[PDB]
Amino acid sequence: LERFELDKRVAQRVKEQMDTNQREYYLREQMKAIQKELGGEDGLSDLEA
Amino acid sequence: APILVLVGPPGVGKTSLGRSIARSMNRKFHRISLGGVRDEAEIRGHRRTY
Repeated sequence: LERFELDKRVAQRVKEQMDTNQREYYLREQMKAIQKELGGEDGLSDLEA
Repeated sequence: APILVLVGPPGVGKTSLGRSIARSMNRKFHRISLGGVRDEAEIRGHRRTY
């Protein structure tokens, strides 16, 4: 029972960190969108190469 | 090897020099702006991201 309670807490931490990754993901989405809008594909992703 | 850079006073008709050698070599003479310009855009430029 105590193991299952700790597993539920661990799963909740995993879920909130997954949403943290999704938030930082939307940050990257916006940032890549803006960068390509300044010049396509982060300046054609050569600087990404 | 060298391509034989000149040294002298600028006063001659060096344009006509390039033309008479471009005639003696059947070359299509051009002129540019490379000296006196202080920016790498007439000489190099930079990578095509700006």
